[PDB]
Amino acid sequence: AEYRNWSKPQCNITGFAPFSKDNSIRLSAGGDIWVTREPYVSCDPDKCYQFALGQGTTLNNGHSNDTVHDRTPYRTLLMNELGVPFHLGTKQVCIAWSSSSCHDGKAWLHVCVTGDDENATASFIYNGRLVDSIGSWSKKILRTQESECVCINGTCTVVMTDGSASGKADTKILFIEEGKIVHTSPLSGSAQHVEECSCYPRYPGVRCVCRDNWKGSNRPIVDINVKDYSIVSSYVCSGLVGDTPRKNDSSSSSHCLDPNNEEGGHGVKGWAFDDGNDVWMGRTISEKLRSGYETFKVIEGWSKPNSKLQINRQVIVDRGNRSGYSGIFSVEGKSCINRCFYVELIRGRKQETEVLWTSNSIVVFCGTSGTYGTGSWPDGADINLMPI
Amino acid sequence: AEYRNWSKPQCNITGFAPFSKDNSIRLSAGGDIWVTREPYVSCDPDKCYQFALGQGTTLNNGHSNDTVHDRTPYRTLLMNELGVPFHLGTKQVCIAWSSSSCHDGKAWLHVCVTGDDENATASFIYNGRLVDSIGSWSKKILRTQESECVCINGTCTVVMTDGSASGKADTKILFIEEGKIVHTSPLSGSAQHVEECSCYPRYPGVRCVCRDNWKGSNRPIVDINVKDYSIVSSYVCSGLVGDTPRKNDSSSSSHCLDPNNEEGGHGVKGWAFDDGNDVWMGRTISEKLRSGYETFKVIEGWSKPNSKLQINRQVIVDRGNRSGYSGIFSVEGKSCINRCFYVELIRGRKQETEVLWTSNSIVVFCGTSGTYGTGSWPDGADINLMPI
Amino acid sequence: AEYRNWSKPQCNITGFAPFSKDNSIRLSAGGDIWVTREPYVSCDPDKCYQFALGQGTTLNNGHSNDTVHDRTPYRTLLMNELGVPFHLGTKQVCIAWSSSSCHDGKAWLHVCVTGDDENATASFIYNGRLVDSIGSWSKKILRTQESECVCINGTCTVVMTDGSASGKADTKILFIEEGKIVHTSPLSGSAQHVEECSCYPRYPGVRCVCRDNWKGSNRPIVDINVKDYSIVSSYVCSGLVGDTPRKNDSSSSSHCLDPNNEEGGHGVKGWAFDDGNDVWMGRTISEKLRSGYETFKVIEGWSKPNSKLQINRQVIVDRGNRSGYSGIFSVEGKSCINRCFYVELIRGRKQETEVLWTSNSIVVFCGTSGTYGTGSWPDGADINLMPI
Amino acid sequence: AEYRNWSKPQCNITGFAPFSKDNSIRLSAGGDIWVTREPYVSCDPDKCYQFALGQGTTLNNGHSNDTVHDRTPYRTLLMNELGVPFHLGTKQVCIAWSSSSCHDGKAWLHVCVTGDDENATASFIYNGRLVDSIGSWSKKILRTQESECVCINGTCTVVMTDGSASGKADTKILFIEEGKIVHTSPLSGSAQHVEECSCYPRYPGVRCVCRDNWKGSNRPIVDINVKDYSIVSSYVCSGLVGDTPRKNDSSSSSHCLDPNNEEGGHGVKGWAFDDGNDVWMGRTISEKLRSGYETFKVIEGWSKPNSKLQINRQVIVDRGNRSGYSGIFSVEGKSCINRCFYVELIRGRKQETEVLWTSNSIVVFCGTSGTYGTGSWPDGADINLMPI
Ligand SMILES: *[C@@H]1O[C@H](CO)[C@@H](O[C@@H]2O[C@H](CO)[C@@H](O[C@@H]3O[C@H](CO[C@H]4O[C@H](CO)[C@@H](O)[C@H](O[C@H]5O[C@H](CO)[C@@H](O)[C@H](O)[C@@H]5O)[C@@H]4O)[C@@H](O)[C@H](O[C@H]4O[C@H](CO)[C@@H](O)[C@H](O)[C@@H]4O[C@H]4O[C@H](CO)[C@@H](O)[C@H](O)[C@@H]4O)[C@@H]3O)[C@H](O)[C@H]2NC(C)=O)[C@H](O)[C@H]1NC(C)=O
Ligand SMILES: *[C@@H]1O[C@H](CO)[C@@H](O[C@@H]2O[C@H](CO)[C@@H](O[C@@H]3O[C@H](CO[C@H]4O[C@H](CO)[C@@H](O)[C@H](O[C@H]5O[C@H](CO)[C@@H](O)[C@H](O)[C@@H]5O)[C@@H]4O)[C@@H](O)[C@H](O[C@H]4O[C@H](CO)[C@@H](O)[C@H](O)[C@@H]4O[C@H]4O[C@H](CO)[C@@H](O)[C@H](O)[C@@H]4O)[C@@H]3O)[C@H](O)[C@H]2NC(C)=O)[C@H](O)[C@H]1NC(C)=O
Ligand SMILES: *[C@@H]1O[C@H](CO)[C@@H](O[C@@H]2O[C@H](CO)[C@@H](O[C@@H]3O[C@H](CO[C@H]4O[C@H](CO)[C@@H](O)[C@H](O[C@H]5O[C@H](CO)[C@@H](O)[C@H](O)[C@@H]5O)[C@@H]4O)[C@@H](O)[C@H](O[C@H]4O[C@H](CO)[C@@H](O)[C@H](O)[C@@H]4O[C@H]4O[C@H](CO)[C@@H](O)[C@H](O)[C@@H]4O)[C@@H]3O)[C@H](O)[C@H]2NC(C)=O)[C@H](O)[C@H]1NC(C)=O
Ligand SMILES: *[C@@H]1O[C@H](CO)[C@@H](O[C@@H]2O[C@H](CO)[C@@H](O[C@@H]3O[C@H](CO[C@H]4O[C@H](CO)[C@@H](O)[C@H](O[C@H]5O[C@H](CO)[C@@H](O)[C@H](O)[C@@H]5O)[C@@H]4O)[C@@H](O)[C@H](O[C@H]4O[C@H](CO)[C@@H](O)[C@H](O)[C@@H]4O[C@H]4O[C@H](CO)[C@@H](O)[C@H](O)[C@@H]4O)[C@@H]3O)[C@H](O)[C@H]2NC(C)=O)[C@H](O)[C@H]1NC(C)=O
Ligand SMILES: *[C@@H]1O[C@H](CO)[C@@H](O[C@@H]2O[C@H](CO)[C@@H](O)[C@H](O)[C@@H]2O)[C@H](O)[C@H]1NC(C)=O
Ligand SMILES: *[C@@H]1O[C@H](CO)[C@@H](O[C@@H]2O[C@H](CO)[C@@H](O)[C@H](O)[C@@H]2O)[C@H](O)[C@H]1NC(C)=O
Ligand SMILES: *[C@@H]1O[C@H](CO)[C@@H](O[C@@H]2O[C@H](CO)[C@@H](O)[C@H](O)[C@@H]2O)[C@H](O)[C@H]1NC(C)=O
Ligand SMILES: *[C@@H]1O[C@H](CO)[C@@H](O[C@@H]2O[C@H](CO)[C@@H](O)[C@H](O)[C@@H]2O)[C@H](O)[C@H]1NC(C)=O
Ligand SMILES: [Ca+2]
Ligand SMILES: [Ca+2]
Ligand SMILES: [Ca+2]
Ligand SMILES: [Ca+2]
Repeated sequence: AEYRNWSKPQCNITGFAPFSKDNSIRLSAGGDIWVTREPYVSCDPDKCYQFALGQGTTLNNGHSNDTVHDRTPYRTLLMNELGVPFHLGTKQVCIAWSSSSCHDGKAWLHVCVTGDDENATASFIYNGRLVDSIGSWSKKILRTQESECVCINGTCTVVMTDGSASGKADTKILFIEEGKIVHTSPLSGSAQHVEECSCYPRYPGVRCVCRDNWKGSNRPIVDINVKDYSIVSSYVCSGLVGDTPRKNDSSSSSHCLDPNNEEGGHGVKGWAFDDGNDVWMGRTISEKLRSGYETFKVIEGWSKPNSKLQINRQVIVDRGNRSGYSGIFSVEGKSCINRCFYVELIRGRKQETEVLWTSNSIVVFCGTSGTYGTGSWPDGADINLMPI
Repeated sequence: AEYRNWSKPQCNITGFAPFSKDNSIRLSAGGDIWVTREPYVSCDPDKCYQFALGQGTTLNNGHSNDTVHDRTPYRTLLMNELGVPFHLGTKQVCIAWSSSSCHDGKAWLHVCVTGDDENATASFIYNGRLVDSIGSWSKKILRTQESECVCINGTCTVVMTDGSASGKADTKILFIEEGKIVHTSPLSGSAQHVEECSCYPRYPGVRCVCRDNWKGSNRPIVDINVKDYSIVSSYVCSGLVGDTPRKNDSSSSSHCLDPNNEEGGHGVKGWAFDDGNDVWMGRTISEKLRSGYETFKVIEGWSKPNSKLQINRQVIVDRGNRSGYSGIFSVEGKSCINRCFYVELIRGRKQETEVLWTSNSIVVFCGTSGTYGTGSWPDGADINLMPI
Repeated sequence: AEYRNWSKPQCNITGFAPFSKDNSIRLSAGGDIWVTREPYVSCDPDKCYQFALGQGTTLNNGHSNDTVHDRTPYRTLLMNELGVPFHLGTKQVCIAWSSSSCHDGKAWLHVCVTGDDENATASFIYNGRLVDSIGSWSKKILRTQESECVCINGTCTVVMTDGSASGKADTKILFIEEGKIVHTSPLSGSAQHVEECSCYPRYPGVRCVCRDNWKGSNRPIVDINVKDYSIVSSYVCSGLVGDTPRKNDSSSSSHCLDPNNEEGGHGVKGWAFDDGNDVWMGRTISEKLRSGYETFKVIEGWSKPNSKLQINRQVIVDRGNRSGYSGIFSVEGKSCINRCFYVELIRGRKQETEVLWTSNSIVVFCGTSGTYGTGSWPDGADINLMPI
Repeated sequence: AEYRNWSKPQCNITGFAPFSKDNSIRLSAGGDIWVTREPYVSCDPDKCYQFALGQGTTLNNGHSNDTVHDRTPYRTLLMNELGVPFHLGTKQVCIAWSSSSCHDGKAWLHVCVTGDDENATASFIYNGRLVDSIGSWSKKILRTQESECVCINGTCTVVMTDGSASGKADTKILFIEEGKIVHTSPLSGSAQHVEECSCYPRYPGVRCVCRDNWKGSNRPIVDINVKDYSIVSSYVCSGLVGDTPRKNDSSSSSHCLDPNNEEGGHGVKGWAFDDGNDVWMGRTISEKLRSGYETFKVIEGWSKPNSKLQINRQVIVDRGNRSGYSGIFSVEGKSCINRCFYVELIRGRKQETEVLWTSNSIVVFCGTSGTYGTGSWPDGADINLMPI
């Protein structure tokens, strides 16, 4: 095995094609299936895996009551091959209420954060063993991407935040070689608040599109140089903005440099990626709620401030159905690197009160250079058929 | 690993011997087992796998109600080693309400169709990654074989249809190398309607026996040249015809060129293969319903129009028990290529109303050059012991 | 990989030590576990597997009612690593109501008999594919060992019977190379009725100890030459006889040549093996019922007619608990070939009427050259805690 | 593969970071999960496995009643990858009510003790086969570590005891090469009673920290030379003592040579390891009960009699929650050998009478040279939501 360098060009993208769906909530009504949230996908050089943060319980289980909360000592990172729902044979890779994972071409890295909110521990596990750890630097919920990290030539990078979710916080970018932290760089640039970054290789470095939970409904961008550890940051130029909540399409804006101060408080994890001067992006269809999911290309939406010229829209989840977090992962083909994304389909409390639990399923799409049609691929469980 | 060429001769066939059975409906009454339909079998160079289209639910689950329908956004292609019933650890390989899979000697190809009836997407997944996609060309339920595709020297071929199920439709043959579509040829020849082809390697090309849903109770044949992409087609010569519904044995006929216009509307997926001038074929024992299953050789039934001289009959499922789709797969031996087949054993609605679900189990037989006896290997579940 | 030749000497044996137990009936009261009977063990060069004939159902399942019967079209051969109980992820290797399996050093052979009692089919599956088949030669329940076959230099041998279970029958020894039957020899010698042979490599050939269901409570021996296909047979010399039913120890006898005509009708599968002039053997502790299980060495019990001088007794299952079939398997060590055995622990009907099903668990011991103590390792389920 | 020698230095330790948690009791309320006790962890050169002694039953099962007892013929050693809870697909490696396992770099050794209390058998299984056995030498519950053994250059060592749990007993150290016992040495030195040793490689030999069940609340140390088979022993010097029960911190003492005679009767399995003149150790937070779990370093606590100067305390399980046995395992990194530990989190009877069963989950931490925060990671099941 050799280290990945991701040195091939990005594949041509005309949109996205269906790749995977796990139906886990429908299965949970007739099977012992983990309660999860914050899923993601990452692939080793041969095959893809799904990940999520368990809640230390199956769904048809009294312990699924009041699983809406994000952080408990029972959450662990689950990992199975993609399309295998999280069943009782699934491996719990580490103790985690926040995580990121990625394969460097030779082995898996996992970054797993657990413990007290004011004094958490992040463990760094590589090739099946603990190699490093850090404690919280700001004593305010050390936390990370909830999607794949990215490794180039054996140096893996991951973005972490510690501090307020509604004010200035302290974000840092770690550089990790065979599980050992070799450098830590502070965030720099124009991004004012960065959470839950969705990162991808853009040789020779790494590019991330994140969540501003404070003043922006436009998404931050963080670029990472893995050779000299420098960082720059700004916001996606597109005037069709990617966060939820957000204003309507006519009222929304971005001009690349600053948070837009438009319904900027709160947010949802999401993604975007550049294609020349254009941007491909996903977002919820609702502007207020995590309902529906659409993708499209904004023409000149990477380079031109406030462009709203979209094309190539696809509905992934219709507006009548629940969505959730979403994130990017990248897959090496014969001659190019493709971009794919997952959508978390959240079910249960607080929004659906017929049940006491909160969980999710996933759906997953990959870039295509071919053609495609239309559809909608929601979670599909009937809340009234579920165990309470 | 090397590409398969399937260049060995067909094995000698004196009939068929038992190979596998999964008992999945009996197990579903005391276990969490997927609801399926449209199963098939395909082998990599070492071992065989069973496949089927899940319904996004287990059987003992409220979501198994009204699983008679063919297309939903929750159907996914399931894949396990042959003889492992579809349990909660089974991988959902792709999103699909129509599919075909095959191994080229180096990796698996999956062709997976999902989305809206009038604007579906087919994804082409090879070696664990999405490589290509197409949209519907006729806006009328793009669909494929529901059994294994066939690859020679790294070029895999698969037959797809789009258009009416009871009128002229548009069938195309795709040629796919490492997941990338390199050519598409239209159907040509005397076959007038082609669905759900059962294809096999017949070096140097591929031969298929299919379902005419419009005017024939005789089965179409499609031959595919993988070098120059040419296509020819006609109908199985045997006057003992392979579709259901069909007329009785004295009234039925075929003369090789045209659909017989004998109870030709509707049909069932099935198979046949040539053995010199003779044909080996399966069919339901009932002429009207998907009940029982028999195989036999028709002497000169490949070459002589309307031959009805059978020999070497075997009952696979007695006339009192349900059958379903059936299809061929091929397995390389030391010196010859063998032909095998599966039978889908459908249980539940609409025919059996004691339950609300529709599902299936499988039984599987392989060609033999040896000897054998008699038996009957039906699904075996007692409908009155099942969850509703 | 190379073919096994089993050319090392037999290990020194001072008795037997515990090796495995699956607890499957206790687990069946809180888990979805197959209903089985006729288990056995066989090892590839690295690790051991347990096998059994399923009944097409789990235990907590309405289909477990009236699973006392030996032959149905739903029975399949199950195979898992040894110590993994038969759960819903277990592979059903073939359709079988009688079977034998063995690994030749390169791949697995399975011999699987199914179909009608008067016209069964045996399939021969090697390296994952069907290679050969035969039909019944006497039209009276073609059947085989229910324990491992044995392969030397790529030639595997298996003993099969067809004909009366209470009169002269037709036994044959098949010689199978990479799944293909290359020769069939009739039984020859002084054994008058041979069923369910427990065979082991005794380089340069194979030795079997079997069940006489007609006139002997002493067990037949069949010796097989794999080079020239010749066969000889007789009966274990020990006057402590191995079958059940049998007379008491003072009344029982054997003089090596003939069935003893002592409670000879009926029987149970079992085993013995030679150690110089001595014999190591197992048997039920009860003389009438399949209750308890003991092993011991009879001094000069291989060579001296009617020797009853035992030593080195061990209780494996106390007399108060149920046993069942038992059989031998052999395991290659660094410098010697060891002998091991399993015991089927049968629970349920007809003897235990609190439940409607019949099933079993297993316990497994291996020869030792070391020391050991005493114990009893019965099934352990409480019949009153079981699903009906 | 090569034999492990463990010749690298011990890693620098600043404390411990979270590594794994299985949540098995919470899962048992909605899933078929084994009833266990006496767990441990051991790693092959690539990945870690969890082990425990099953009780021959799942938890939601009538057979889980009265599983408080330590020894039955149904207990077997379970083994899965670390973080996979013990589910129905888990392999039962051997019959055992006491065990130890370890990987020599090429294959696994298991030491498995079962049978009658007064005449037990220990089986020695290596690379999947039984290689050796011994019987009890003192006829009083032959027993072993309940945590990993240690192998250097192909010689594995394991500590065993036979005799009184409250008086002088006979402890022996066995040296085992590819499963064969090559030497047995008696305990020698100042340790007066030794049970349940937690051993680790300390090149060129092995060091163990154990449980004195008779007169010490300070833990014994046993050092083993694997070249010449010599043994020495004494007690951990730290005046902060590691057993439970124990006196309070001001009253407790140790002076390295003798059991302290301070609440010395009874005990719990636990661990400690040297770091220069300092000692890292775990213990329950309660002095009387198996409640809470803490680690810390005692400065000069390896070399200076009765040192009580602690630093670097961490709570692993808060004082309000149950703990249990604990033990060490060692993991090879790129340049150093790390020390890790597990804690058994016992639930059920006798202490918790709402249920009839006794079982456990695990939590696992590894040494770090980095930084970390605070937390508490208890079992987390609600006893009132459990099956009885
Ligand atoms: C079968 O499946 C296929 C594949 O999924 C579907 O095709 C997709 O259809 C969607 C929806 O129409 C297309 O996305 C939309 O693209 C619009 C921009 O393209 C049009 O305008 C440009 C500029 O004039 C033209 O160049 C284009 O022409 C070319 O493409 C068409 C096919 O679309 C060919 O027919 C032509 O020959 C040309 O080659 C197009 O005419 C874009 O405006 C649109 O976004 C608006 O609409 C969506 C709802 O659809 C809103 O959510 C969104 O907010 C936008 O609305 C704002 O903007 C409009 C316009 O200014 C205002 O009117 C609104 O008020 C609001 O301000 C969306 O992105 C997609 O490109 C196309 N894919 C491909 C590969 O062709 C088939 O439709 C489907 N068939 C069925 C029956 O299911
Ligand atoms: C144990 O298992 C074995 C293996 O499964 C069974 O053997 C199989 O038996 C079936 C059923 O008999 C055989 O298939 C049938 O083959 C018929 C053609 O062969 C006969 O005719 C030709 C031409 O005269 C002869 O050459 C043959 O002779 C040779 O073979 C036999 C053994 O069969 C030997 O004994 C001889 O020495 C020769 O070597 C045969 O005599 C074929 O007609 C038949 O199909 C009709 O019948 C089936 C029902 O069985 C109908 O479904 C079907 O529609 C056909 O009926 C139409 O045609 C007939 C005849 O014209 C009309 O009368 C009807 O009205 C209707 O128009 C079927 O294909 C099979 O070949 C054979 N397998 C082998 C390898 O031998 C054993 O029977 C079984 N024993 C038991 C007790 O279970
Ligand atoms: C801890 O575990 C160990 C290991 O499992 C147990 O040791 C085993 O114990 C059994 C039962 O005693 C032994 O098997 C029996 O062997 C009897 C033959 O050996 C004795 O006689 C010969 C000939 O005189 C002597 O050479 C032997 O002496 C040597 O061995 C002993 C140890 O046993 C040493 O102490 C000596 O120093 C010598 O080295 C023995 O004295 C054999 O007769 C016996 O079979 C009869 O009894 C069983 C019930 O146990 C019946 O089921 C069976 O039918 C036989 O009974 C018939 O025969 C007798 C005698 O003629 C008649 O009296 C009866 O009426 C009837 O006709 C059995 O095979 C086994 O060898 C031994 N294993 C080893 C390795 O030592 C320990 O006992 C156990 N301790 C506890 C407390 O649990
Ligand atoms: C976020 O997480 C981190 C990491 O887990 C937490 O930091 C850990 O905190 C614990 C608890 O304080 C530390 O362990 C304790 O260490 C005590 C010894 O160190 C102090 O004394 C020595 C000698 O004077 C000084 O050198 C030290 O100074 C250095 O370290 C501190 C940080 O701790 C820096 O701030 C300094 O600049 C220096 O670099 C320390 O001052 C040790 O006494 C203590 O053990 C007593 O207390 C525990 C309860 O905490 C009792 O269970 C135990 O029995 C001991 O109590 C006996 O002894 C004391 C003192 O004699 C008596 O008063 C008692 O009555 C009784 O006799 C414990 O081992 C740990 O070292 C530290 N880890 C690291 C890496 O820093 C943060 O606190 C946490 N923050 C939050 C808010 O959650
Ligand atoms: C769902 O989980 C809730 C949060 O844990 C449980 O509420 C707790 O209940 C106890 C008892 O009233 C309180 O002491 C504690 O303050 C907390 O609110 C709740 O009981 C549990 N069950 C249901 C059905 O809601
Ligand atoms: C089985 O599934 C049916 C098809 O989904 C359910 O019918 C639906 O029921 C709702 C309520 O009456 C309708 O609004 C909808 O039109 C559709 O017919 C059916 O309820 C469900 N259950 C049963 C027991 O049949
Ligand atoms: C257990 O299985 C029996 C054997 O299949 C069932 O008996 C059958 O029952 C039907 C109905 O009376 C008969 O027509 C048939 O002859 C056969 O005896 C039996 O019902 C089933 N259940 C129980 C509880 O015994
Ligand atoms: C839990 O398991 C106990 C120990 O096995 C059972 O007690 C046994 O019960 C039988 C019947 O009274 C006695 O003969 C035997 O002496 C022993 O005490 C107990 O019944 C079982 N169930 C419960 C609910 O405790
Ligand atoms: Ca925001
Ligand atoms: Ca038709
Ligand atoms: Ca007999
Ligand atoms: Ca003590």
